[PDB]
Amino acid sequence: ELDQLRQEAEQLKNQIRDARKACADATLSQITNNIDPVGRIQMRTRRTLRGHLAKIYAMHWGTDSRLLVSASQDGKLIIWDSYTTNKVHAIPLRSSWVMTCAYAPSGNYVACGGLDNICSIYNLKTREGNVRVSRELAGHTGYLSCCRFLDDNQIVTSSGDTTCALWDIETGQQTTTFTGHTGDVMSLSLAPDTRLFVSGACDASAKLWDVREGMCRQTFTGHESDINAICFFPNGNAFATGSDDATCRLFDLRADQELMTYSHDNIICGITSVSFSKSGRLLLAGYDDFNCNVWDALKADRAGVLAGHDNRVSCLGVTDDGMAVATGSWDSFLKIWN
Amino acid sequence: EGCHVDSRVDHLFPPSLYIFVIGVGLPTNCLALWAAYRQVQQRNELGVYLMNLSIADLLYICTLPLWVDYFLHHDNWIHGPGSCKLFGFIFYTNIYISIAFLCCISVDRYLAVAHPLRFARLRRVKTAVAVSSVVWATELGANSAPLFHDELFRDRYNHTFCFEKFPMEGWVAWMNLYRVFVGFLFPWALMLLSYRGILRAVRGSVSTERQEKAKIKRLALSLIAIVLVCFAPYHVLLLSRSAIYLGRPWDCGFEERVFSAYHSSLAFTSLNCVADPILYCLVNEGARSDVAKAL
Amino acid sequence: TASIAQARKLVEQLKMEANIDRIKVSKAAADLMAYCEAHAKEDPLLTPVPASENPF
Amino acid sequence: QVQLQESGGGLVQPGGSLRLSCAASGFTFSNYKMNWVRQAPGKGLEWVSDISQSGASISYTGSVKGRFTISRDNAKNTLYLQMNSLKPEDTAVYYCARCPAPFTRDCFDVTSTTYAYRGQGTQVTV
Amino acid sequence: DQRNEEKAQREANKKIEKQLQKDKQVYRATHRLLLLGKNTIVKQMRSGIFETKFQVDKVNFHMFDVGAQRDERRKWIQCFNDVTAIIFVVASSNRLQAALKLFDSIWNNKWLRDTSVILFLNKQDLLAEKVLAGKSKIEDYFPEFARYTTPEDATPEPGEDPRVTRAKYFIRDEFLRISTASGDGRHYCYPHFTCAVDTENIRRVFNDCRDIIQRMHLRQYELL
Repeated sequence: ELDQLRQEAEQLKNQIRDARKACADATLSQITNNIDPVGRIQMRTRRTLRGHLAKIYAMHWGTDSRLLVSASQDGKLIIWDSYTTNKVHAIPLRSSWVMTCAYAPSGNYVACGGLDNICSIYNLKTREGNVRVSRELAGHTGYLSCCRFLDDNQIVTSSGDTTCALWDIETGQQTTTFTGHTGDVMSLSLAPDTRLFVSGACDASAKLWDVREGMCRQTFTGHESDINAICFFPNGNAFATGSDDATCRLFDLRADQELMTYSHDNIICGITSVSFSKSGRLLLAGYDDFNCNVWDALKADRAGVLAGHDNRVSCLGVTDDGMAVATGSWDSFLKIWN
Repeated sequence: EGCHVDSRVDHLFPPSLYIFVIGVGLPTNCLALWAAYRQVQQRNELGVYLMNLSIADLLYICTLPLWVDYFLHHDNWIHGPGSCKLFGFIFYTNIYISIAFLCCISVDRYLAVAHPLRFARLRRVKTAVAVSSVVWATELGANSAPLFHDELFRDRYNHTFCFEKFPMEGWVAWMNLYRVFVGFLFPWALMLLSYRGILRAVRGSVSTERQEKAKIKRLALSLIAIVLVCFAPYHVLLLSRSAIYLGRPWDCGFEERVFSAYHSSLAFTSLNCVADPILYCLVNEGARSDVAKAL
Repeated sequence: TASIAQARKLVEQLKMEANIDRIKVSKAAADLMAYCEAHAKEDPLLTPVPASENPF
Repeated sequence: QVQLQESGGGLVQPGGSLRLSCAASGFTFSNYKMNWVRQAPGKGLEWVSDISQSGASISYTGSVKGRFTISRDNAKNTLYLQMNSLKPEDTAVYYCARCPAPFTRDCFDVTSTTYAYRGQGTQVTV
Repeated sequence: DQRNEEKAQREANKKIEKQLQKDKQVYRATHRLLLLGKNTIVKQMRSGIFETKFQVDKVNFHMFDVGAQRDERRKWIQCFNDVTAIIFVVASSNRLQAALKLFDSIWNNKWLRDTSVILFLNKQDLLAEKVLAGKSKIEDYFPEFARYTTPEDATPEPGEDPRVTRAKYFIRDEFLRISTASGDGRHYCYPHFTCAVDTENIRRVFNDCRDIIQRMHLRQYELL
């Protein structure tokens, strides 16, 4: 019985592998023959935001491309006015271990998650004042690796218990639980249409989920180590994954296969955070060698090096308008690059 | 009138060795300043003290050359009376600022190593800046005695003394006693005590290898020894001369023979200005590493 | 237990991922290339923003 | 995907000998500290052996000390195990486990019940 | 005008800077510790994470117990890299080999190669009764224990036979073999034996943290 089911599973795996191989006419390298090179990018630190006492584990941008939420292990959620290097809000956190922070698309809310297994949403705009907890979303068995707002009264969370969840904030109860990963989910990137979200786990696999139906449509398996960061390509049905194998890869949601492998002989350090530019031409990846990296997505070749951090580059985000890169790192400093 | 104070080695040894010190200290003192500034930008309290010591040595180096000319021309000046009260004021008092700043470094090191979980407030950049400013002002004020009196002095042997009167004066004798006792020995005593406590603490450590304790012992011994080797000759001679002038102001022919020893000991006192940078930044692995990163 | 709850669940999910239609990688690269080319101008990271209209 | 397909085993009387190899088709096989872990009937996963990237660094536990050999043939992409002087101690599903991350010498988790790269063990009844 | 908004931003930033200065003092006052391997240590010290506070000699210590997570540790243990120490409790009675590899992984982890590990040997009386029994998990799963002699430097710890001592220090040197190899003053693995009847564990962690901070001072004060 069990052996028969395992044989059926092997047959199905071979079937999907054969289908993918048939659909594998070429790779993303097929366009790396005629596209003009992007040229050497040279972005300097346009500001260093020095308010954090510990490693900046995660950070996020607001839709205004001006405000900046940054999280660190001292127990702070600082909102930075990147234009004038001013700390608009300093939100103390109940639990100092925070691995993610999110900014609501319409402002007014900030969500932080970490080892506490809880996602807490803070009311930035307040009739009274004193930005405080609005809803303390609990229910995840393990820690929280990434929280992504989609609007008020809805949040999508990825946890280390191999499950992703969509929460209704006002009621405080889960709406849909996503299951199918066998490892700790690390990163979550919602689609621009905000109807799908991909997640990378510690089982060398990434899965596309439908936020409404609640099941996994496609499972992507191309890596040989834990996926540490994931990020949707702006739009075009693609996403990029950075792993601990010192390799970045680009997956297409429609072809259901990997397309590129951003790796080099020199690099042996994993990618902690991954992000994309507005055009999607540049893929920016933060490594463990205390140095961020710039990748031409269409032409796998490297085209930039954002050195300037003395420790692990933990988080890395690109503005919605595409005007800046705010790279947090364990050096307790956050730098904005043009 | 005065004593026939003349000598031969005051033509060669002090000037040449001052040339050596200014040649090989200014780059090293600048490197020490760079290392201290890099420590400060890393929120290291020792950076303030090291940078203050570096700038003190920098003023000493920059004011040495006129004194090179002074000793070179058989103890005769070429500039004016104001240049005396400025450059000689920086020529003196600057070694004493250096010793006070070395004592501050030693006390900070003792407060850190001996007491790693206490006195966190005094080990702050704000406190370091406050102490640096306080010591600068206090040393300058307490050494401000010469500017009140007259300095440029002409003897009966074609010698235009710029700061130091070899016929000697009462006030200069008393201030010499002060700068021997409160300006050199006492800060050096505190330096030795602080580094002895550091040695005791490193001996107490269980995560330190035997070789690490040996390196600590060698470094502390060098730091204590170089200061005395540079300073104690000159200060012993000053104590002797001041004691003589407190006893016998009339008899001053002994100044002619002790002239060589006195000025050569001043030349050797200048050695600490180059000893301090290479023995506080270059010798240490971390400071050398950050200097190389700067280079 | 472990047969229908785990292995048959895995084969059901595999059937789900197998029933969906796939496109060739040719379009899967052409769409990304076209999007990068179309939005190339509107990318300060890519094309240096003029200093006058540079908030940073 | 990362595949660790065990082989060999069957049945053997006490004092016998077997061998078992693990084909790898997902990772480099040269920069991972691969190792053997077993679950005896009635017990959890317990460590047996471990070989490093070069193959020079080699470790065992007490029960398998001297009676087990690890080969790590890079060309064949198969981690072997020469089982000698067998006792009823094994009677387990021997499966191979890979290091979580390459170019590291700290296999942090191998004994977890749901670790991603452990394979499907083959029973060795003795 | 915009000047009013600029003044408002300056005032807000001034308040935040004052608050962050106070928080800077607090953060540099408290020391963070990670406990790996037990609730008994938490009991004698006085939800995905358990935050517990204690003070000895007016120094602030924070210990963190990961007590509601999975068995996978390769990702959430990286967050505990700025901690002063990683307290490691072992049964020290194959539990022990699994403990040895967990310790080895922590020691050889890239991000834990600056963090010393206060090993504690959580239980010792079970080891005493195991070697009294003889056939338990002392000699069968570690043959070298029979072919090993008690080192001379080992304190007798009166009240036990030489067999208890040799087994105890055998597990201690089994844990110290990984510690000595590929390890220098960056992290030292202070080895200790745990007494559940006494509160010396807090004092010992205090002394170890004192030594750790003294080493970091020697390194940052360039005394090396």
